[PDB]
Amino acid sequence: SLENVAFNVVNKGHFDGQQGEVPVSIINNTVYTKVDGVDVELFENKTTLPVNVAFELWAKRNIKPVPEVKILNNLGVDIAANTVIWDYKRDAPAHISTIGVCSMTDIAKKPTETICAPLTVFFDGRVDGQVDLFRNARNGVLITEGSVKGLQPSVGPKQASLNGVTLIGEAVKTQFNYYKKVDGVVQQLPETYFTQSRNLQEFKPRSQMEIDFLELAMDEFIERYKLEGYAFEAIVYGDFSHSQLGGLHLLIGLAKRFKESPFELEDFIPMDSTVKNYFITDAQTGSSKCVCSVIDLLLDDFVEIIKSQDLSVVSKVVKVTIDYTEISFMLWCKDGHVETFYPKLQ
Amino acid sequence: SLENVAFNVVNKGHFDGQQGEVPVSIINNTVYTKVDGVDVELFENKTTLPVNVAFELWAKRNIKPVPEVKILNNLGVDIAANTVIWDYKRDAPAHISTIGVCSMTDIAKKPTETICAPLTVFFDGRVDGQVDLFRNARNGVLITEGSVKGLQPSVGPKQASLNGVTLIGEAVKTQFNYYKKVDGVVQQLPETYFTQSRNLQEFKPRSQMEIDFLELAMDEFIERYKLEGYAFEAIVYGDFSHSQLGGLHLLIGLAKRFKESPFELEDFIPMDSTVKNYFITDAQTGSSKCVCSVIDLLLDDFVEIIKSQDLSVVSKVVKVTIDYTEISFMLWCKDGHVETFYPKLQ
Amino acid sequence: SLENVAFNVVNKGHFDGQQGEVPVSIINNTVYTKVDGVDVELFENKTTLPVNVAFELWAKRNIKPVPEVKILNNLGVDIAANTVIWDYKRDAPAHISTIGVCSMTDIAKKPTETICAPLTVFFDGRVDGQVDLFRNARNGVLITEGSVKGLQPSVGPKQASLNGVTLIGEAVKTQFNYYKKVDGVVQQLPETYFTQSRNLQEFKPRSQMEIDFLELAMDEFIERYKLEGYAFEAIVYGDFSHSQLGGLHLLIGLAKRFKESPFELEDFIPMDSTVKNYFITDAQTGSSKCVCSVIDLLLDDFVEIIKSQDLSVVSKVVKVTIDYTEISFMLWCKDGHVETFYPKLQ
Amino acid sequence: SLENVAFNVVNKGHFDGQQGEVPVSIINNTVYTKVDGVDVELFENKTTLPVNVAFELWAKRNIKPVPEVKILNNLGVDIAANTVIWDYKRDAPAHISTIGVCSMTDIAKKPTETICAPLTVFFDGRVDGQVDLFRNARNGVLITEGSVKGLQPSVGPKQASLNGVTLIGEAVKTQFNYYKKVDGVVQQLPETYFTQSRNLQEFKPRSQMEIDFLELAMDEFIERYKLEGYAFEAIVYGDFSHSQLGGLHLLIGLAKRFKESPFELEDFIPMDSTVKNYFITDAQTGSSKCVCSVIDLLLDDFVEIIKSQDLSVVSKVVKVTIDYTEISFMLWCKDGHVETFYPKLQ
Amino acid sequence: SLENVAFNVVNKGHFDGQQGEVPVSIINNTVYTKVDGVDVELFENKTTLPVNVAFELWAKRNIKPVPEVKILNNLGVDIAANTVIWDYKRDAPAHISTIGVCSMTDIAKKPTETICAPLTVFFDGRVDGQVDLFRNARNGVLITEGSVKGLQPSVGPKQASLNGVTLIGEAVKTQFNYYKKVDGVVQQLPETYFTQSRNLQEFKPRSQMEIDFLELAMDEFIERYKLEGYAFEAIVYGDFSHSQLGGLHLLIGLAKRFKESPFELEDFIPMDSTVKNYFITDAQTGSSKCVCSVIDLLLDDFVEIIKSQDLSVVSKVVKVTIDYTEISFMLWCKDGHVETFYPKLQ
RNA sequence: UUUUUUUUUUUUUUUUUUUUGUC
RNA sequence: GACAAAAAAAAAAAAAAAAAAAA
Repeated sequence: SLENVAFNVVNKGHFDGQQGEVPVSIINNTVYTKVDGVDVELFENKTTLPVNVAFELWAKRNIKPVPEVKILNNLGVDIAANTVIWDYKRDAPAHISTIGVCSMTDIAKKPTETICAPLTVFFDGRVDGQVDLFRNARNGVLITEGSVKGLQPSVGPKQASLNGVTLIGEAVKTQFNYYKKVDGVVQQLPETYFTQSRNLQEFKPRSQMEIDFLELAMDEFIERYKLEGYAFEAIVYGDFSHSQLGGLHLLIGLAKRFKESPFELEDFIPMDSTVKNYFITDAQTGSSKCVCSVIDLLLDDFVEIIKSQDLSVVSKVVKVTIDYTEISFMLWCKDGHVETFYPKLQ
Repeated sequence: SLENVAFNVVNKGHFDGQQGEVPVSIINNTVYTKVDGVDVELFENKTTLPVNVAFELWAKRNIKPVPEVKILNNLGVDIAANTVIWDYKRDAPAHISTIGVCSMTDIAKKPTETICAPLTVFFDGRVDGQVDLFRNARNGVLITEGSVKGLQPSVGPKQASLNGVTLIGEAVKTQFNYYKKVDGVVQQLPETYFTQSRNLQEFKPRSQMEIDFLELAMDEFIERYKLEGYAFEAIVYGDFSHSQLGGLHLLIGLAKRFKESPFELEDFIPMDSTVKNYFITDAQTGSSKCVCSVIDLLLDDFVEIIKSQDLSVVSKVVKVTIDYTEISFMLWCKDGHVETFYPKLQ
Repeated sequence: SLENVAFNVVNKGHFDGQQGEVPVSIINNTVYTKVDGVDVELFENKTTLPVNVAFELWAKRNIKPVPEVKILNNLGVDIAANTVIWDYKRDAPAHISTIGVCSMTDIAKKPTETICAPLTVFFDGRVDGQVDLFRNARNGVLITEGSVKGLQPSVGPKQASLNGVTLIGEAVKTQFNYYKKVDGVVQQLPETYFTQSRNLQEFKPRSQMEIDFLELAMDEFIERYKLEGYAFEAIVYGDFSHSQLGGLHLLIGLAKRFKESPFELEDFIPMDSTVKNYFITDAQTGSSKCVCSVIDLLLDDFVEIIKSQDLSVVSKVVKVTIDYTEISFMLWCKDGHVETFYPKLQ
Repeated sequence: SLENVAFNVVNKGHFDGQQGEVPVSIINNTVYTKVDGVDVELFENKTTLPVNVAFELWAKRNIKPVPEVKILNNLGVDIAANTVIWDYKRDAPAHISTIGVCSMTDIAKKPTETICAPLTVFFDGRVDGQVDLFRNARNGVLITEGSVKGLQPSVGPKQASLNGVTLIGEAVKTQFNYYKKVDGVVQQLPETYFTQSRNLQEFKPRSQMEIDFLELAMDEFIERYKLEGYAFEAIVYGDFSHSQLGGLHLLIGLAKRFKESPFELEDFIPMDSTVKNYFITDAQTGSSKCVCSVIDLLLDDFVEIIKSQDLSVVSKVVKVTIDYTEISFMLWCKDGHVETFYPKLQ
Repeated sequence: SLENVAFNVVNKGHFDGQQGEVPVSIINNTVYTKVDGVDVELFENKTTLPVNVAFELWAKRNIKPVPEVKILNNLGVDIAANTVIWDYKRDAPAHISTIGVCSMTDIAKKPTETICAPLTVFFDGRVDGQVDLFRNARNGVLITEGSVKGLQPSVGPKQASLNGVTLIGEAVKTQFNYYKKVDGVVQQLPETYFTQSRNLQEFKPRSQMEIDFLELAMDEFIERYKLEGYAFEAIVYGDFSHSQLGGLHLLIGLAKRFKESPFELEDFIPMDSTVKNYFITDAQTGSSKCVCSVIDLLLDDFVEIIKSQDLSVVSKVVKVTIDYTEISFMLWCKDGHVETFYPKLQ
């Protein structure tokens, strides 16, 4: 019920299943509640769903550490089992349909029904009974804090999404073992790189090489790590001398430039994905690029990727598996040295 | 609850107090329900209240024969006791606040509380325990289908509103005895004339003189009933010779004209009142009046009213109690005969 | 394209697939077009879908004679193949998802895809190649204007919906042969009674018995067709002596009463179904029933139905297959004569 | 008038009572004005009130230093006399009804009428003629910058709300004297502590003890101020060793932690209150608590409160008068030392 | 088309003229697109225009360095030739109508048509053929990065707007030469002072005297630059010692005050103009002023303006040509020394 | 061009408060 | 209670203007 959902929201901040109702008014795609005789806003609908449905889904969202929405999307997840994954980037639920959560969007009460068989149902190993559900499920993705029996585990990213903020859990476990089943057979998830999912204004180095990049300048860092000939001047640091911005395809370079001169990032597609496209405008020099493929890879991982490839090719499409999906990079080289290295099709 | 109210609406047409919930989606000030997997419209909010609040009030409306909203307004009724009076003319509740109906709209759970003392609370004697409540109410208006011990009744209109349809009840009783209390003392309601509240396109004569007026022409009807010198040419029949419409202040004359030549009635104030102002445009002759005060008095009552007047006065304002309120008419007389007779201030 | 769709609407009345664009403005859930410099309304969204999606679906609706939406719902039809069935009762598309019509609501480009396998897809035989598509479809319903080789036809209702006008076609063929498949096995559709789907204010009789019912009185019609003991006086003609309405479960009775004195019908579920529930209030006697099931059966079929029942049972639930679905009735009898016969659960 | 109100807004920033009109357009719950031929936004409605009414109330808001809305709510103030108290926390007026401000929300033109008698009317002593109005008012709350003859003053908080800015006035007077009348009898306001109404990101210590708390470490501050055994480890600083956050019920601790490690606060009830509940999620350690009562008490005041308690009780509910209202604290002790002390019911 | 525009937005960040369509849903004045089965917000309508029209104008906005909209407004620019100038301050197009951009807002396809003759069309010389259009235009404004044969250039501000960022371009040329034609004859633009259009929180000095002001104290800065007797203690530095704020009509003083003590600047006319009116409340001392006309003049330019005045006047309104428009200041000399000097426009 | 009403983020009075300090 | 000085509210004056209405 909407009133019970709002009662739970005002008493605990999220749906806990308690009994009780509060006066609720819906007006202009917003849910208001009456506290001491005066309306107080509870939830603003930023989604395409009806405001009551969106409010009920937001109240029933998962407040435990859950995988980042990009990881779920790259695994082909279409629905979640008895839970709602909230995409805080879009302020909307990550999946259109739900299983046993909201009657208006529910397609089934349990994930074992026929309708959910073709769908890749996401199962949480922290909830009891879900491992057995995943075992009998035709298609599914399972995450566990430990090891499950009879299935080879794939270690996921260290970080996980918690209440809209991504963190490496210390008091809580944010590292999950990923399992996948496709048409009833347990798939072996490939060995892949993982994006750190960091923020521009809150960039914090996670390795010694990142600290070296942020503290010493261009030439010192290039010579220190034997990174000559990989065009690190433009790919990472970026070029701001021409009207059209060049390179700057690594989030660490964007953070380094922001630390000395802040710019504006227009995210014309506000979602969660491995590769993010931004409308970059340099406020200091005036350099701007309409679309700029930005991927937040670990600097050590990006260096290893750029060093593990053959430099004696004019143009080559580079297939790198990142975040359980194949990211394709454009490579341009001349005289045995790299010129540009950016994700394909931008 | 919203879902419970919608379930009651879809299973009974109105809130019957039975348990059960159905999926509900609110969008564009409208309440939709999912029947057979596809949304079905339930209620479109035409009020200023929140959509869910208005829907809950509409579901809990009174489906029993209740007095017309004009009667309650003329008696000074502000809010009703444990019921909702729905004004179908406005498609909105007839009162801003209620008692024990809608949690957001309630000012009290019982009419005995202090906050309801200054308000004239509408009581329904057909509901058990409400007569005693009206006894203990400082201000209130009570209707009863029968006699009341210790109280002198005031017989109201023969017609009442039954789910938006005004009718003279035959299988149900629609004549009520009105009792009014102000500051804890019982008031004697004045002897009153009552409007018939008939519709133009569904006009039905209720007396012999009405049938004579509807069937016979002007001169025969004027001669038979001795209506010479009372300006019935303009007041009732109406004048269509000039660019400005003349008279037409009785709905019987409007019905007679519509029977032979329909016109447009632009009701710029869609509400229930004893005197209704219309923007009349005669489609045949082109005569138009911006404000035409139309009162639905029984022709017997109007004839008695105009015959009880003193004709030897040039200008005189007549205070006659109609629908439990004083309607002031303007009476112009010349040479001992009436020239015009219309409600004041139009 | 939205502009191309609006151009097709303003040049042909519906989407035909022509090339051209017109200026389009969307505001307040409404689509406007600029004709001679002034905005002209094109489509007011009464659905829960986005206004552009709803407008595109409405323009691409089926203008050819199509089965009534109730028939499709009773047959278990979920989505339509390469066509849109517009539900004019709800002013919304009859199915949530389409095939190759609108990119927003599309789940597949052709009905042969795996996603459409579990869904019962409506195939229209008048379109070339749809019969072969239905043959290879696991679940599907096929309607044809003629015979199909190797398939036994099932004659449907004489009437079909033509732009919301349910009618018996003379210049068009409105009778179709119905074929149903579930899990790749052709089912034999049971022999059914068919509702006429007539209007109350436009009602026309389709048989001699209906004409006699309309013109003859109660007792005369009862004794002419040997209808004693079937409670036709209350079941069909209706009872208006008490405050609660009695019977009136056939549209023939509603039409007969509406002819002599009109009432109010409040359709609290404005959808298309075999059994329709109304909030009937009588403006003459004041009789009112909160819910009243009205079925538009032809009088001959209803009389055969009531004469085929066993009268020596106190209370019995009658399973009748009407409009390809089992319509359930309550049969109450006493002393070997019928007392009540109305659709159960109301 | 709406146009005059908008002219006053664009010419002086608030309704000053000037004469003149400007073009005004209302669309999408927003008021726009035409300046130099292009529409300029003036006010976007965040309230449940109509857009024009909310805009008129916002323009006529009190621009002088006024008591915080929590103080007015705790005193039982229901409606302000001849002024609007704007709640910047909710972006909505603090009171539903007004006196002599907005013709739609007026219940009376002067606070002396019978309707305002049962309500607690807020009288501002800095406006002339209001002291006498408070003297004759049945229920009212009066604030004055100085003494009032015959009335015992009650000193209020050092801070006051000035255009949404809570500050301790230096060029303006923000410390008022509070007088309350209930049923025509002057009430003696109880001795109470006052919340400082500080912000998390803009916090500034207001005492030497707070300076030591922010500057010193944990053990040094605990030992210097003799605060061992009062559970300052979890009550104040907070615990992050578990997945569930512990304590942190004072804004002093939130400020101290945010200084070293910023985190997320989701205000699920965005209103002004003495005790605030937050959806605190620690971004560094991952510790999150569903609800956390945070009160902005002065550290010296809280030390006195916790040292005035009786430690030899297992479980005890502490009644403390803060901001003219009784704040209920839950006290847990073991072995004669405090274990957990948070506001009750959270 | 709408879907083609959304395709261009999601693929390039703005309309580039690429062919292709993406599914689009418009709901609640917001344009959503479906990628990977989930709706993603592309544009939220902040305008008074229709949502689709506003979205297509936003996509076709000028992504090149363009003059600040205040400059265009002061020059009498009414429309733009084959381009859209976006007011990022209002989040709306800078002009009501367009030329060759949006069929909903077009009044002509080319600036040479009759309807655009009375309007001063803004021509961008960087686009091929626009200069020759400006020569043949009756009324228009032309900006070029270089010289124009036979015309006299009028350079504007060293800064320009690039995707909502006001910057002095280094990798791009942001200095333009302005040409104006009225009634078919070229006009000589007067010598003007230019506002720096700097931000409060990003403020950076552009001269040595500005650095001295931001670093030195009040007395030393006044004594070094011989600014005694011109009331720089109040006009620029401000007087936060009374209930009403004193002076503070230069953004440099606002930035200096904000550096040491943050405050609030309520902009009740959120547009782009030479003189900005603010409802400033000092969060430290409590000094507030309803209207604070703040001009972003260079400190050297302001000093020259205030030193070029005649001090032997009781009061005078002086016309200073700033940003190609005549800004009126209020000089308030008294005994031959300035008491206040503030802009009065807006 | 000649009025009227209103306004302007300056100063000076005039009151009415209130705040002090002294008696 | 006077007294001196604050601050506030409400008035008036000093001087240049602005909007609308008239003229």
